[PDB]
Amino acid sequence: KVFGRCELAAAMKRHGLDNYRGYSLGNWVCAAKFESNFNTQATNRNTDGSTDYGILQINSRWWCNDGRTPGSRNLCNIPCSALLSSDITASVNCAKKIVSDGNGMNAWVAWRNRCKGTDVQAWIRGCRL
Ligand SMILES: [Cl-]
Ligand SMILES: [Cl-]
Ligand SMILES: [Cl-]
Ligand SMILES: [Cl-]
Ligand SMILES: [Cl-]
Ligand code: NA
Repeated sequence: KVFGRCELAAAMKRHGLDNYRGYSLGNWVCAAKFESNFNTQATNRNTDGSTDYGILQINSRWWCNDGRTPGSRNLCNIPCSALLSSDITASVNCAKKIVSDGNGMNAWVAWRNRCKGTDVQAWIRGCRL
């Protein structure tokens, strides 16, 4: 499913991402934009052989099991396929664990490079929330 901007903002808020670990809703929507273009079904292979899955491009090296990432962990205790659902619950739950890991949203390279320090509020402007 390809979410609308305000539609995703709303779903993220319902699942408790707004101001989660101090990251306003705009930061999350911005990350999703650059990670997946709001496409739940986005996948991308990393150089190291791991793969990134879903609207927030969660990496199989640490966070989910895909059965083909040597030496990896599954710290969210889920099959990576669950992260491709049109239901974002799994993705949000896993993101909460990631962003709590020590480095905050810097875990997402695209957030660091593209969202951090910018006018992230623009991402939720005009949304009924
Ligand atoms: Cl957009
Ligand atoms: Cl915001
Ligand atoms: Cl594996
Ligand atoms: Cl599994
Ligand atoms: Cl980047
Ligand atoms: Na894994």
